[PDB]
Amino acid sequence: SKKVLLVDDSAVLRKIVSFNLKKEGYEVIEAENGQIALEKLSEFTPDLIVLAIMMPVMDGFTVLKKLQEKEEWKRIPVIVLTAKGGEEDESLALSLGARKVMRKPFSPSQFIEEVKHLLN
Amino acid sequence: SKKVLLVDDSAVLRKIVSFNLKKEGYEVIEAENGQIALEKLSEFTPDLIVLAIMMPVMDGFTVLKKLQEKEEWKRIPVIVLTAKGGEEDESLALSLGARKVMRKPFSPSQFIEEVKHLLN
Amino acid sequence: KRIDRMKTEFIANISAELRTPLTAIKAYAETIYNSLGELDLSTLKEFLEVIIDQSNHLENLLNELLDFSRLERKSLQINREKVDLCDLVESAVNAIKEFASSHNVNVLFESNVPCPVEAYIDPTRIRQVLLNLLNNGVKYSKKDAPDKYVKVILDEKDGGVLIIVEDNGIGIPDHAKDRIFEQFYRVDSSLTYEVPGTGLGLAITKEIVELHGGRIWVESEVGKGSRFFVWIPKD
Amino acid sequence: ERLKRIDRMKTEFIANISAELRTPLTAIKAYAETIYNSLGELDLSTLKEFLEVIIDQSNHLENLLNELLDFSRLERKSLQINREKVDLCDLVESAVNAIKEFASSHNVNVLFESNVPCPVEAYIDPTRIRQVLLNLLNNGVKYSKKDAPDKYVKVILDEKDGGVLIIVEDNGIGIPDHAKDRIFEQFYRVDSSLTYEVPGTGLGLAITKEIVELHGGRIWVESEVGKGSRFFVWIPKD
Ligand SMILES: Nc1ncnc2c1ncn2[C@@H]1O[C@H](COP(=O)(O)OP(=O)(O)O)[C@@H](O)[C@H]1O
Ligand SMILES: Nc1ncnc2c1ncn2[C@@H]1O[C@H](COP(=O)(O)OP(=O)(O)O)[C@@H](O)[C@H]1O
Repeated sequence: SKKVLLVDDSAVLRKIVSFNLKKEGYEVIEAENGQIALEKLSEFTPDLIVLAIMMPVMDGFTVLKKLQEKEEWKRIPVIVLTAKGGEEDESLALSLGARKVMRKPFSPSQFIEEVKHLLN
Repeated sequence: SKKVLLVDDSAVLRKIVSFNLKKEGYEVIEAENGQIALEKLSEFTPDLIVLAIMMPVMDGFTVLKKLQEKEEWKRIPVIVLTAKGGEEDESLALSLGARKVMRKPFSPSQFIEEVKHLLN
Repeated sequence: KRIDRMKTEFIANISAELRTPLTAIKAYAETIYNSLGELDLSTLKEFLEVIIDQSNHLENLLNELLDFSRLERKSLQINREKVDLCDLVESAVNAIKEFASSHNVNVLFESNVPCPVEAYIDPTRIRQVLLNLLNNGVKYSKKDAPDKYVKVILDEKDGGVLIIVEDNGIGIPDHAKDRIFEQFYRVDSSLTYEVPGTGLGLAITKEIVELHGGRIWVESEVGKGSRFFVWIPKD
Repeated sequence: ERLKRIDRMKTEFIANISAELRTPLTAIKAYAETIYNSLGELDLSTLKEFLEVIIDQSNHLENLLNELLDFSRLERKSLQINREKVDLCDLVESAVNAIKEFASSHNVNVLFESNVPCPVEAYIDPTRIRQVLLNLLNNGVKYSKKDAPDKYVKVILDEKDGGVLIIVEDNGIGIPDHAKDRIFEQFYRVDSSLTYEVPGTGLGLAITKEIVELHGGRIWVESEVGKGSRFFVWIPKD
């Protein structure tokens, strides 16, 4: 099955996003902050990364930047799922290599379309 | 067969309170504002009135005042269910003859306990 | 005075406006949780949709606060395109239909020119100006009248497009007309006490209009109604 | 000029309300929609769990709206204080329990010591002192170290200067010197790389200081960056 790395500091949010991904048959690996996410890339390569921005220890803008700095990691597609609503926040994330930026509060069924579109 | 007059300008709010009162076997008559509520006291005497404060046409403070000014109306117990949080708001409502003031957001099961207590 | 008194009023008003959808959220959620044996399937679903729709309204109110902070920071940018305003207005009209029905307000649209009315604007942002005007038309509508309406009128004037939002609501006193576009300003009267709001909508709308190179003004008479005029250059 | 006295802080304040409320709202909406669209794929156990999240996230959002309300009430001077004879010891334990889930979600241990035998009666408003203690305990969680195996917040009760002295101590991020003078001001939040993700409005400590002063007491702080902080709350016995 496709494998998703889900990166967010809210356990309540990881729970509901994971529920919806596993409804589609995906496997899900969770990380509580950006540094934990990059640690788990040493034990696998996901088909997709779902990334928040405002996390302790390492934020999602630093994650996106480090993803481009390593040959292995640079082509994993990333959807950014964030409360940062600015046009400027979205632009910065896309310029850092995010494939799509989705705002919070989000619709779980629109989120899942975008996940499927990127996986296929 | 206990009869409750439910007075609030929010259809959404009336719907949920009504659902909870009907789970107990009470009947419910609804009014969209204070004036309509006083008009419906022409056709029946409720065993209880659940009353909001901030309504157009006639507010709940004016309702409570007019309820004391008529012999037939003054003994019907009133629970005030309101978003007005202040201690001064509550004191005013109690001074105007309300039996109990409950804040919003509210617990439906706590609200039903207080309803039951006033009815018995 | 300046803003300080209005700031404290503003803070209390955020509390009040958000507390209403939150009350529905919490009561409906707790009811489902404690009444699972006592709900039929139509009712369960309806109660879930209330939660969802009330979350949506709360979300709109948060987006107002955000957009305002973004304007006080000149970060809010605009991206113009060629939009059929007839389509944009009809979409806005549809978006508010349910809110208007809950207050018994009829929502009308007339174009004084033939449609389409292509014009060079940011469609998201003008949709947002129209929704603030249409919402106020509902919020400040008469309290008990059988013929309450908000009408959008489209025309082409002075180079640009003129958009009028007309209502037969409560209207606005003379002294207040100058100030309604000010951040945090709200008319306080026995005809507005129950109506939720922050005083931010028209300050936001004025800033968006001005960013497009246009202006907005008002004509009102108390007890009759109000007309909000929005002039934006065509390009 | 002190135009931004409040003005730059006000804009910031507005943006911070939006952010802090957006978090619970995202959960409410995601969980409600998921239930709605998944009635067929939810077992009863999960249905109930997802409903409890909606209810708990609503409750957090309600707490944050009550902060905005209470701050406006203290500005208008309508907030009143009603004293009673309360066992502070028991009041602290109750606060500590109220914050256990939130502390646990950040791996923060919450402790209580009394330097005096107990009960420790004092003539104070129970609701209002609860709210002081919750704001200090919340801040000890929120501003706790990012990655440490021994994070704590500790409430210490003593009887000093013909009053009660409540200390809330943590081993969190600490507060720099320039910031120390200003943390009790309405809207003030330390902005650093160690606080960027932490939600808040800058009203908690302004509220707490006002409640404390209505009781005829005072609140002050001691801190060192990288070590932690101690908040001191002195309230007269009667
Ligand atoms: N169509 C209208 N009729 C009457 N009064 C209006 C209308 N639209 C706006 N107002 C007045 O202008 C004030 C500012 O409106 P706005 O900035 O949208 O804020 P809010 O709607 O939150 O109070 C309102 O409080 C109200 O007094
Ligand atoms: N225990 C603490 N450790 C470190 N910083 C603190 C602590 N408590 C408060 N602060 C700082 O004081 C500021 C003001 O706190 P408060 O008024 O509670 O508002 P908020 O918590 O919403 O920012 C916080 O933003 C933070 O910088």
